[PDB]
Amino acid sequence: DKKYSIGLDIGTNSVGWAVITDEYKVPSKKFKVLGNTDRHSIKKNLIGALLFDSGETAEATRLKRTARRRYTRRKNRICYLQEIFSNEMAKVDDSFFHRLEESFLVEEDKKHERHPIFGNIVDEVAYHEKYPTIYHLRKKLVDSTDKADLRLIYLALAHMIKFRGHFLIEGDLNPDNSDVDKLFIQLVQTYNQLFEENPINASGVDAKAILSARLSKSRRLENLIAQLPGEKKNGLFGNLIALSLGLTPNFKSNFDLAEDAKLQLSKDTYDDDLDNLLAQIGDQYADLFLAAKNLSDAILLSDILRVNTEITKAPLSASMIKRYDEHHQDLTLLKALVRQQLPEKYKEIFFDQSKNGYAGYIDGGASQEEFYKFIKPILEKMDGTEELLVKLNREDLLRKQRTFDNGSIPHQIHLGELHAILRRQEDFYPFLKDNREKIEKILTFRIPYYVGPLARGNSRFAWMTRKSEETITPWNFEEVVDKGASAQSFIERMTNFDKNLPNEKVLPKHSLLYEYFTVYNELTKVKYVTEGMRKPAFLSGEQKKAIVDLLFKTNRKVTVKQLKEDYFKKIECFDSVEISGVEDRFNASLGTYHDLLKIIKDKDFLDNEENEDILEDIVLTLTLFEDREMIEERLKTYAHLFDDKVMKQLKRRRYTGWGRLSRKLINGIRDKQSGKTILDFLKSDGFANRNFMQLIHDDSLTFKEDIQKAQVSGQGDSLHEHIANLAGSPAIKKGILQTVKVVDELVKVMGRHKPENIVIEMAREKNSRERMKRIEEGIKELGSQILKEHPVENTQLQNEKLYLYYLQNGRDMYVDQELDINRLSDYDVDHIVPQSFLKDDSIDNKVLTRSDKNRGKSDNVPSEEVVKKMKNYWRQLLNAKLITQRKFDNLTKAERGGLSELDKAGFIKRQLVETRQITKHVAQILDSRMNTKYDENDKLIREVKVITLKSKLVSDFRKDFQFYKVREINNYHHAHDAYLNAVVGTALIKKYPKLESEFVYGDYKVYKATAKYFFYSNIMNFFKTEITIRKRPLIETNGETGEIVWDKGRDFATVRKVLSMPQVNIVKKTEVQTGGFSKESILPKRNSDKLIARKKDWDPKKYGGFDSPTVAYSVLVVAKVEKGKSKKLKSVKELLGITIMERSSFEKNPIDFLEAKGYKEVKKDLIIKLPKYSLFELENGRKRMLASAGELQKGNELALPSKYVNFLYLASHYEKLKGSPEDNEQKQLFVEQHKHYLDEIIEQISEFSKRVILADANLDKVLSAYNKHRDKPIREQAENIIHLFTLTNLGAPAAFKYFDTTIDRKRYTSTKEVLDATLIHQSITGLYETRIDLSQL
RNA sequence: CGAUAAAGAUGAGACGCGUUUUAGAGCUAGAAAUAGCAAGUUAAAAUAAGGCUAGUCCGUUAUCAACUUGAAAAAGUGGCACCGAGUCGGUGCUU
DNA sequence: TCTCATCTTTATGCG
DNA sequence: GCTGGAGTACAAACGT
DNA sequence: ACGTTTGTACTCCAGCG
Repeated sequence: DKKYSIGLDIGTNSVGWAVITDEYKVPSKKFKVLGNTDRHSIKKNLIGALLFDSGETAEATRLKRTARRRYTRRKNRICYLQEIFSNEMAKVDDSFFHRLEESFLVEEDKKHERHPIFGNIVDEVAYHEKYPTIYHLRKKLVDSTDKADLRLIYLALAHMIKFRGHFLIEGDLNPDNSDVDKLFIQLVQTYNQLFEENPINASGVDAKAILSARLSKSRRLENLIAQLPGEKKNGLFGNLIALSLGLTPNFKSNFDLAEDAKLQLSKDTYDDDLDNLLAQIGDQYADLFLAAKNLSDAILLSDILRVNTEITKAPLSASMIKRYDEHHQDLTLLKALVRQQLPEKYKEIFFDQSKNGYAGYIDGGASQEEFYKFIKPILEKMDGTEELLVKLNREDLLRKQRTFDNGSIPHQIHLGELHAILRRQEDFYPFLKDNREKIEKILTFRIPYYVGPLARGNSRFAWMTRKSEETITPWNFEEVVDKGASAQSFIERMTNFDKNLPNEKVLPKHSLLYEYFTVYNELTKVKYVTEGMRKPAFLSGEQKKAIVDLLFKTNRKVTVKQLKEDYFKKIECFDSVEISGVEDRFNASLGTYHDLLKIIKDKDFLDNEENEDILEDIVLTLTLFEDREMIEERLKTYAHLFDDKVMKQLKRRRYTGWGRLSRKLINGIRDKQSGKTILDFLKSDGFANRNFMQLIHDDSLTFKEDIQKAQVSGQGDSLHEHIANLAGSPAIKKGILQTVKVVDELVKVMGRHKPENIVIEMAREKNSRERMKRIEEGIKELGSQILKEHPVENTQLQNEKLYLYYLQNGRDMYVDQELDINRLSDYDVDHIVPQSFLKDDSIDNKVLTRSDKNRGKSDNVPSEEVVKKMKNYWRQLLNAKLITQRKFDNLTKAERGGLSELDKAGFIKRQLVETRQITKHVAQILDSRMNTKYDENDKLIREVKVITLKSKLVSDFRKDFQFYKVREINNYHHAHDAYLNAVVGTALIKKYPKLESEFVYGDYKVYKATAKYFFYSNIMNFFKTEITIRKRPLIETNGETGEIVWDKGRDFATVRKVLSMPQVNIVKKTEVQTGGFSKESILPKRNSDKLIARKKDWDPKKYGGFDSPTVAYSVLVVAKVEKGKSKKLKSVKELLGITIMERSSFEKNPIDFLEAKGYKEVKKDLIIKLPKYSLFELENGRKRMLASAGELQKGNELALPSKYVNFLYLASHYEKLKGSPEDNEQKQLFVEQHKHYLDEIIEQISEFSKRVILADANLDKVLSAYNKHRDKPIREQAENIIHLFTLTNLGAPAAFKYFDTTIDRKRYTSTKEVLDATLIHQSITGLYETRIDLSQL
């Protein structure tokens, strides 16, 4: 019955907890120990931390699942092609598909001849000599007209089907036009034939170099416009050019039609939008857009084809043949020149596969970039190569055909080649003539993304209904799958359900019922006064209907002047009224009513009371689907109510948005007595005209009881399900769930007593590829040449200053000067908004500068002169995706107002109050689980108080008060942070019961800039004895009520004793592994038993396979094995690692699995399931953790005394120095006077290593390296000792560095010692324990 | 209040590689060892073993100390106080 | 590497 | 980058 | 006694865009 408190520190991979009393003391209790050990009771402290691995997102699993689906569908495509070809294939060569199936087999396992295509050596050699690549065969079958073998036709068609390319370009692509300059001249000719007043002159323009350039699309348009004499990118020619490159232009202002008419060629809606545009202006511009389409094809095809198209119908195959021919000729020339000029480095280039030469390029694993990097110095140190260097700098030297540039190849090229093959060979075999559309559909059947996995009720990711039960093929997909219902389910399964009625789906944001609801809701707020009335009054329902009918149906946006004039003056004959309750402009509007009035061109139809469900279905259709024909098939039902042009304008109309209020709420639920819905109470309420937010909270109305009945239904969810519903990363969700479980166990431990204080706090918590992509895109967008000035590497970007040099254009900001790369030390990183106001160390806030004083003022946002001068550079960098919109606003805030003292006071308060939403959610969960009972009038009795703090409080309490934290010593700092959070939170709510609404989650009512500035600058000043000098008393009082909120005489020793306290329950969370079976690398054949078979009948010694499996859990077994030739039963005890592949078979029957492994007469009751991170105690406190069935981890925590921790923090200069010169001078003097503490810390590390960290050679190397560097300054020695604490850390072993000397990790390949040790089962807090003595087994 | 921008989460539809085994008869001089020379660019198949519900589906996310009750979700199980502190110990009281 | 959809949260100015 | 698996070279406890 | 397996040191590798 003792009052206490709980402090929490929640992180992504660590949760800390502590129980404190009223006097800020951590209790200790005797906890009973279960098991067969001699120990029965252990004294443990109520402070500790839980450590776990970080939670992972489902993105990797989703990508793997999508890859599996794609592989299955590609195999099905090949199966469909084989099914088409099989009837004639059996007549030509019946074993052909069988030979192709068994190609991945050795000669001993093949049931047929080893030659896949022809089945004999001579024909295979002749085929490979005639067609060295498949593209030679594809070009031959497109071009030649003689009869070919059916095998060759199938091989070409299957190569096109298997590798069909992308579907990014929708429509038709014609490869017959490939000259950029010719169609650019044609476009200019058409423009001059149409426009005669201002013709475009484009003679002497290098069209091919400009339009097919390697920089960005927008910069390509800008470079064409800059060359163009007297033309504008917003002009008609500029719009046509931008449309040709594919950047979407706006044709509104060019033609003055008052609709956008945006045209994008890659979209299938372009044809209908161009039909609309032809209806707008006429058909005289159609040839102009046809020329623009042809020039767009010329741009998008000249990058990939790079070959003549007038001599063949297969430009891509001709391009690949050109690549093969150039590779052959330059290979011959390079071999000749190497043999002539450098004959010693011929074996390295052409025979050594380990090097990055041609042998490494072809046989080895070297890529194209690595081969160029190897061979370019060879060509430079040689004087007979110019064309090879020219091709190498053009990335066209010794090219392969299956490269990484094939990702930009459209499916139209492969489709055209397939169609050409089908057209050439249909007259000879009639079955391709009868099945031409079948094979073309097989190539061009992409499942719509709104129709998910074609499932039959056994999938969690499927939204798809079948019109008939039938096997879906590419040819009957349209007839079997109901596509409209599938797309409706696609949108509706991720749309929200409104909170008041959890089983009801929300309306679209642009619904007529929703806008009627909002308009009437705002109209209830309107109140009027005019002469003769003794009191303000509200508009009756007949009046409000009349106001909607005039003002909201006419205006689109009503203002109070309009309603006053027309309704009060024109109708009600009140010449002068004062209007209240609304702004000058109204917020609510009949937006979709006005859009439908514009489209339908009828007004009575939309006004009608009983047609409104039709228009709700109309706007539902316009919100759900984005594909044109889906929208078409839905308005075929309602088309006969409208005109065909009207229905087309409906077809092109869009609404993008969903509300958060359902339909049955607005007009479905009604009161028991009145029978009027909430919309009707907004329409007419007698005199009162009361509105929504109270109507869901009104005691007299039955809306509140129906809403609470709806919320109660379903009983909410479980704790895990409520946790997964939340926002944020899954790792923080794991942290919160472990926090809640820790709180529940802590409540159970104390004797089911709940504390009237819970203080929580939350941490704020690959990239390099994003960095390279961002810098490349920036230099392409703005035309920057910084990469061409000096190119750099990828691992070099990890340093902040080098990245910040390359991110900006070689300059520093606020001044127009270039700066140089070599001067690393003399340049510094600056923050745009100063560090004193806000904390933001990201690149979004940081700037690298050479002189920070040119910012105008030292502590403010950059001066308005700097804004007015650098604004053009800021705008052009914003358009180049190198700064953010937030960065733009932060730079341009000076012209927009700068920093007000209100804004500075906000940037002072923001470090103290936690406004993060996830912390509010955690506080709500803990408040709901702790405070449960209700009292009279149904109010929640807040027996447990949940306080939320930010890390600034605890960090300042550590920094000001010599409670320093060093993270590299041990994980005790997590529990220490939790304890300090508890102390600070309870002290703050004891001293200031007025800041409860700011610091406590709850329903409270307690709440200019300068007083706020001093308040939130000085909230922690009651902890320190001297202010600034002000001498506050040693014993602090709450004020207006007498309690001891802080006692500087004795509480300080209590906090220091809790921080200097050796036993802290550090628990590493025991987990069973979830993940993939093995490493994803397929390694070649070798005679090892550690290789895993890729299929059942693929022996790894003959086919290769996977190597390194992941152990799910280790299993302890006591059994007898066969030993010697006599096969004698020898008793053994062992750990066997059950992998994820083996886990299902093991849990199905452990005895059969162990008998298959070799162990005999195993005991089912003696099998102990040991997951990863299980704890074993051996002797002298040496505790080991289980990493696998062959490797152990170190689990032991070095309880280094707090004086050494403080000395290490002050000596190493953590976070540089931020304090008064007297204070840091005194700290430096203290560090100087205690240099023997280094030797004492080395003694502590050596003794703790010799007791539990059995690494003799590593410790000897550590001591030798320490003795080498005793003359170094104390700061460097302290930093290197902080590095030295990696040896004694709890967890997996890792390498660390002492100055220049490095020490590799001491690892274990044996787990034999823990088999005769005490196995410890630890609860989540670690207080409740179970010890199993494994030596008794 | 809508709005703008960015980030994150979730789900679907697609590409291009990469790896692996096989196919693409390597020649000459030697007893072999090996040396010299020729050639190299492509294709098939697999791309988590696999499973049953047999779908052009699913299989790498989240949850997970021990014991007991369990169909599971989960529920239940473990005195207190004081003096101390090198991973927790001792003393007293009581069930 | 690309296309599409939904949701939430934070930062940016109005009132 | 992390840290567990795998290979190699070799000396040392250890069982037939 | 001699084999032999085990304990130790050291190196290398990890599917991507």
